[PDB]
Amino acid sequence: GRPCYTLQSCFPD
Repeated sequence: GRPCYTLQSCFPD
């Protein structure tokens, strides 16, 4: 649902 941006390239949720 919400944007997930991290160092390991988080997935969307």
